[PDB]
Amino acid sequence: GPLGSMENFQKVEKIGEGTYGVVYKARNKLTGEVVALKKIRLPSTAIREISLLKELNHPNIVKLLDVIHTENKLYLVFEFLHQDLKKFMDASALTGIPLPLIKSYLFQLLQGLAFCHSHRVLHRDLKPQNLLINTEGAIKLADFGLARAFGVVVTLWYRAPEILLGCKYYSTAVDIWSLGCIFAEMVTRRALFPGDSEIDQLFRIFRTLGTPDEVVWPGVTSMPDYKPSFPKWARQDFSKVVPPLDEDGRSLLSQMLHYDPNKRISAKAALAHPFFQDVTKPVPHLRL
Ligand SMILES: CCS(=O)(=O)N1CCC(NC(=O)c2[nH]ncc2NC(=O)c2c(F)ccc(C3CCOCC3)c2F)CC1
Repeated sequence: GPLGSMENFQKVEKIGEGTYGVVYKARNKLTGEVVALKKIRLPSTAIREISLLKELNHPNIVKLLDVIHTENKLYLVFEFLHQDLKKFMDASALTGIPLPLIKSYLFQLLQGLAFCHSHRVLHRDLKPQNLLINTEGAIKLADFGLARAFGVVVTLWYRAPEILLGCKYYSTAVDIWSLGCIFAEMVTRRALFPGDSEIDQLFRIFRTLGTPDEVVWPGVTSMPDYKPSFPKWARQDFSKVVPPLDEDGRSLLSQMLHYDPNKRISAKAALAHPFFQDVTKPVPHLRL
């Protein structure tokens, strides 16, 4: 659209770029605020979707402050946070993130998800780099994926099996799956399912959880991309998958990784799991 609408913002650094667009750190020249700017290069559905997201205000969701259309670009102004979970896990890789902080982050993300999901809002794209942390121990959901993307990276590792099997109308359960994969990664300091193609992702899931069938996932053999020629792997023990997670955490993770989206635990039920009886909010050691 029109010109000059972004002149109030001074870009201070390009944080990254990719399939999502470009992310900048910026300063409002008139108010002095430090914000993140997302730039999308150039849709009625997306306007409605983005408008609803601006109304979703929750401690564990990165606040979307403004939406500005200028030239061939759409800019989204977000509250700034200084670090993502990927960098924090890398920085913690020698010692591990202490379990109380893992549990705090997992709890808070389930709160954010239960809130989104109660509004029928899906994130769709959860991974460590979509999770931002601050010095006060908060963690926040960032860069929600829309039902219809728009605009002119091995983002497979956290994708739910129903997406890989061609489900067109998937559910909030896909976010619970992704968060389970992130939970396991925080505990073990390795990606749970580090696939490098859609089929390698699916087959890594199958080799660990067992090839799904109609007993554990009714309807699976009818899904658009299921092939009867899928190899039949046996399931392994969770004691092998995420050691040394205690049995409360293994139990919760098992429910987050159910094949059947009808059986996979909801964010709301997950908040009640006994793993969270002793949840606290620790302060992370954050180097900025
Ligand atoms: C070594 C890097 S860092 O750990 O030091 N760090 C320093 C700077 C930090 N802050 C922010 O980006 C930030 N603050 N408020 C909002 C916000 N971003 C976003 O809201 C955001 C976006 F609009 C589009 C795409 C992505 C991800 C980009 C990566 O791919 C997955 C999607 C986003 F996050 C994050 C990382």
